Amino acid sequence: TKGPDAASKLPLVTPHTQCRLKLLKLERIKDYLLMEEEFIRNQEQMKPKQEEERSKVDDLRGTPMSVGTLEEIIDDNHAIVSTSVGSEHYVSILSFVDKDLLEPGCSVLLNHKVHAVIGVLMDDTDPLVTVMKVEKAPQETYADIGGLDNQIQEIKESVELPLTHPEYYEEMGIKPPKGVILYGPPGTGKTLLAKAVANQTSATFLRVVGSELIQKYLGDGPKLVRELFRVAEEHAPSIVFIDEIDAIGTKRYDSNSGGEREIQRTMLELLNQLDGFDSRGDVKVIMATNRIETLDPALIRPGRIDRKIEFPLPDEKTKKRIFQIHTSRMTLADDVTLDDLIMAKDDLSGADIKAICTEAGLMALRERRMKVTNEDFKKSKENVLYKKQEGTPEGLYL
Amino acid sequence: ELSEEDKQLQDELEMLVERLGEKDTSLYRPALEELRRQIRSSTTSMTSVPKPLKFLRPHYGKLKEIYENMAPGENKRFAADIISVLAMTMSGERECLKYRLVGSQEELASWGHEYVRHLAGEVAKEWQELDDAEKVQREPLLTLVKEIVPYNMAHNAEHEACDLLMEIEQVDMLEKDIDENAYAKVCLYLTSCVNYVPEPENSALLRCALGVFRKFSRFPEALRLALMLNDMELVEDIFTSCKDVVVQKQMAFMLGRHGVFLELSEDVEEYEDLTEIMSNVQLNSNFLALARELDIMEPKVPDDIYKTHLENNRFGGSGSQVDSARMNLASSFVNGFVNAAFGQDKLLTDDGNKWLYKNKDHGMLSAAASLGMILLWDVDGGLTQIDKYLYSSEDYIKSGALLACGIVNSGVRNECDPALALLSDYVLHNSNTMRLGSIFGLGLAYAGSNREDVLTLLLPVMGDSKSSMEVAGVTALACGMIAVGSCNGDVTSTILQTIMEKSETELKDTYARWLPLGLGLNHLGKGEAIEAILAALEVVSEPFRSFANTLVDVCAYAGSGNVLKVQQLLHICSEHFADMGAHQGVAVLGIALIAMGEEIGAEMALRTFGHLLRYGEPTLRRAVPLALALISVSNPRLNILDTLSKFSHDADPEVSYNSIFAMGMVGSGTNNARLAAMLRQLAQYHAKDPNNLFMVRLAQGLTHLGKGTLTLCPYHSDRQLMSQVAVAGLLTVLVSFLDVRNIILGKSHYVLYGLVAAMQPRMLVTFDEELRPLPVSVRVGQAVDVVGQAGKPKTITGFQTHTTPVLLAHGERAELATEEFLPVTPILEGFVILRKNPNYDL
Amino acid sequence: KVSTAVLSITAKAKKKEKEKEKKEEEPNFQLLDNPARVM
Ligand SMILES: Nc1ncnc2c1ncn2[C@@H]1O[C@H](COP(=O)(O)OP(=O)(O)OP(=O)(O)O)[C@@H](O)[C@H]1O
Ligand SMILES: [Mg+2]
Repeated sequence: TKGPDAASKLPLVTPHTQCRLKLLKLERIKDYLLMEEEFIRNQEQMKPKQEEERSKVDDLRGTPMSVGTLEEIIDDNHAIVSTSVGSEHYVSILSFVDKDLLEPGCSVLLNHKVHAVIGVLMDDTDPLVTVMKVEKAPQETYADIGGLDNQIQEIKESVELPLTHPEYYEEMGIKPPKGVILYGPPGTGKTLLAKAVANQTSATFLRVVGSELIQKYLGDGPKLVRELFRVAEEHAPSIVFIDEIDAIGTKRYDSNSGGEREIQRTMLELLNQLDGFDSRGDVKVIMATNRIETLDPALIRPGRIDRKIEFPLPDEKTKKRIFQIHTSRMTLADDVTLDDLIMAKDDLSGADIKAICTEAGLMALRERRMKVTNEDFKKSKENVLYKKQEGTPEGLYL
Repeated sequence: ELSEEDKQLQDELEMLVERLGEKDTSLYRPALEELRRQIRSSTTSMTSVPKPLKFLRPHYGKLKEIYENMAPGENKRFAADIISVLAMTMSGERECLKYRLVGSQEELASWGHEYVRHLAGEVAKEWQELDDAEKVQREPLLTLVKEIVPYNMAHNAEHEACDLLMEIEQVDMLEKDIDENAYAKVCLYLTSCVNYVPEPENSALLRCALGVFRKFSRFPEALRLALMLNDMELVEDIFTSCKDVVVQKQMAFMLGRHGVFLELSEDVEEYEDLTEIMSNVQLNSNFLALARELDIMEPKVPDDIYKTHLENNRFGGSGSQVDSARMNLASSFVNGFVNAAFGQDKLLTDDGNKWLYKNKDHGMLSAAASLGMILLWDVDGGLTQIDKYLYSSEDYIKSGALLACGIVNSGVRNECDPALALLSDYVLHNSNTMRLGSIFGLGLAYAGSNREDVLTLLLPVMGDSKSSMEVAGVTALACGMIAVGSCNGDVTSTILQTIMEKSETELKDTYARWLPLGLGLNHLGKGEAIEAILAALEVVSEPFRSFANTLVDVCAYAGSGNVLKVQQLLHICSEHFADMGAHQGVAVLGIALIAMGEEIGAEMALRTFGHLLRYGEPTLRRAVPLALALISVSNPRLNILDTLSKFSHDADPEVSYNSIFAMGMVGSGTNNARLAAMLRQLAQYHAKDPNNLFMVRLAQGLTHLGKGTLTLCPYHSDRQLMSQVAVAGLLTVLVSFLDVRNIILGKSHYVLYGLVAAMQPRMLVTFDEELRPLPVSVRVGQAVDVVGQAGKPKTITGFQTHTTPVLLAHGERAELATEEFLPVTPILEGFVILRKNPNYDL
Repeated sequence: KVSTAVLSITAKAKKKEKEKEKKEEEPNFQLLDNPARVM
């Protein structure tokens, strides 16, 4: 089974104000951590059997242990095993090995001298895949996202609600959506939403770049994708986030480009994993891309990617929410009227609002002030907002 | 480096500070006047760097000695002001404090907000540094606070004001200083800080907030804090002070929800309506409406709940034609719990005797109790069916019928008191089963009553040498759970005498664990009076001395969050030395029950329990799943369920049993399809062992409780309001489950029905001022505070639109999306009354 | 074993426990015989 390896996270300490309540909650966290440290330190200290078992098994197998590939199972205790050098050896299977675990192609621990099967290596996970697993959940939560109520609701119905409440889906008869593509202009909150869902989820989370799943050697790309998805299968409730799928999701086309055909083969293996022969199981996929129109139709089609969540440039209410969230830790003055920044049509995104807040803080620091003002925000708006050149036509239209 | 203005200001400051070398008359007034002017101008501005303070880096030693010798009048006071402002930036804590202490008073407001905050911090430091050896220094610090607090109140700095007032251990001034627009902020601050502050400051803070809420006439909140304090006199005071009959009805609803039944004098108008609401007679009816809103009138059958059509029938038509007793008991618990409180069942109502006749002894009691537990909160309706089975041929099952009565009267009260009348002539019954059933029914019917007549009637059972050990244990638990959280001296003395007269050989049994139980059940949430309790229990010899001490330590600090008690309990657990591991198990349950008071403490108790599981000895491994069940009752957190699923396949039968019960308790009433599938898989895997199958079917019944409309949470009012009756019920069930084979799998299945004492429903039925149901659009979502200490009601997000009545899962709250109505209680839980808005205009 | 700090309230608890406790209250030679061993 090998249930999910959910990322560990400390409880959120709120209020975020530098008050005594935050001190008390943080000191409660420190208290419990010290309790855990004391118990885990005095556990092995007071430890006075299985040592005979270890002294027999380890002595019999000996060190070092070679790692080979099982090729054939001839007898109940004899196997043809190929070493990493590609040389096959007819070796013996020692008694202290589960015969049901031995399968062709499995990674098998052999003795160094006689290469006899001393055990089976379970994980044998590519290091480029085990690094995709998330161990420390990101600090961003659903409370750090301003607006985006529809997008958050869709992503929760897709990858969150089925885990907590599969009762609705089972009762009505729907198979819950198992693929979501977060597409929109950059800086709108796609990666932020991925961070938030990773923080909230109780299922294992795999983060991919859409470009680290691509390897030098000819066949290692699709093989790496298959390994990643198999690992996702192992920890049954899983979420596989592939940021910037544009890297491999680009539309298929015919050209010589010996590397591009491997690119397309890798993406073909990806879409086979998403929806092909054999079921995919209880593993959700979240994909993010700035440009969706350049993606291959067979990748973003329903059944492979069930939902296409659009992240538009924030509107007035959403922008006001972003400003309220990102100046929450600030010390605003009384003359500040955030509205003037929220209005007008600068086409500023959530990342733009974050930079506006940061630059207003820097402007206040320039005047040796730890509290921001309206003038600082106004200066920061023009200082940071200068991104696009023209983006507009002339006075043709009345 | 500096600038032209900066250089000129630095030169001026250096000239002004250097002119103080000699004793010329036109020096001290001019120089100190100029320094005061510049410092006041810079400090009484925005948070810009205090340029005079940056320029000023001199030594005050000459300034301090001249302070000592020159001008005993106001000039030394000016010098004190200047050096205090200078040392606020530096580290001159004691000196910087005493400069404002003895120098020019003037006012702290004249300096600045940052100066006030720094002085507040230094005052707190000094007060913590000052013991009761002298009160001379305390008074001027109090005078400083007299002006510091209003500054914070008027400048929205209630944080620093509250913190300072907690450091000085004096909180009376909040009564006379809190404004209308700021009472909510400070009240929420206190109601959040009470959980983490240790004894005895938490109680003082709670009564301070109680006084504030009484002053501002927020009566429902006053009731909430009164039940937090767990003292009846202030509850009566609030009841008398409630002049609004709608608020009276609301507080009656909350009192019925908490199960607090206080006698009401006839001097209060509408006494009958308040009494009948507090007896909670209406609830079942509303529940019925609830069910007929969800079209879940039709009760279920264990065959469909187990989904036998999906299980791989490896043996078909040859291995399922034999009906063992234990699986029949499990099916009884299922076709009970699942269909409970819906007023109808398709197998126990039309085919009662035929069903019961295939049960033996214990099965008779279990099925008779489940017959009453299939219809909740209908005293007359329940007893109309229970009487015939009370008239049964096998009079031994008569006791079971009493359980039915005790399980039907649970959560309700009648003026004629059918339970007391029915069990008054049966408590003194000589038969062990008869007396057991009588006392259990009386306890379940009268949970939290604390009525003196029933306690006195239960007293002679303890002194009865004839009464068996299990009769004594059930009597002790019933006495404790009738007197939950009261520290009743009568019950305490009776149980102490009973345990003192008990012999070691008779104490060695498992049922003796229930003797401290009631004693502990008398002292829930009151750790102050347990020094005498532990002193009295120290007379008995070990190991049971340590066992009883640990159990009463759990019961005293139920939800207290006292990390020192948890440290003692963890030290007990970590000591690697059968009955010796009982102390470690009780201590593990103690960590659970202490940590469940706070969400942060509970979530760290999760990590501690994981470490205990992966690095503990067998007894700890058995004990932990009960603790995990206690931590997250009716809260199907997926990590907890995953750990329990991992350990349900353990080679230790006790560990697997405890893990299965933890599945049942944590996912109780959530109707989690994932949990249902995992339980079905566990039933398929464990199809051979009768005990594993029995407990997995019990877990399925618990998770399908009320078709997903029932919860066993001992917490209310945004999980802030504890429930003594529910905590008692889970405590009894868990400590009995510390020995699954002898108690749960032995002769004491009826103990499971104690969970029905904790059986509390979830709805959103909305009533008008006349108590008719009123459909109101409600915005329901997670209560994730997107702010800090802004006083917001957690700013409910994840919105969904519903029409009342609504079902709210654990951890998800509700709010009124319509301004047309105003709820008397801002906490939309259970039954509420909405007053029509007078401000709204059509 | 070892005792952890838990400095959150352990100092206050220990000082209040201290208040509660306050409320509660050569030769220089050897005689030798014939077979005497001497360094
Ligand atoms: N709706 C929002 N609410 C709050 N913060 C936001 C929002 N949108 C963006 N931000 C802020 O912008 C930062 C950067 O945005 P993010 O990482 O989500 O980019 P993106 O939409 O994934 O863009 P790209 O196309 O580059 O991948 C986030 O860390 C967050 O602080
Ligand atoms: Mg991004």
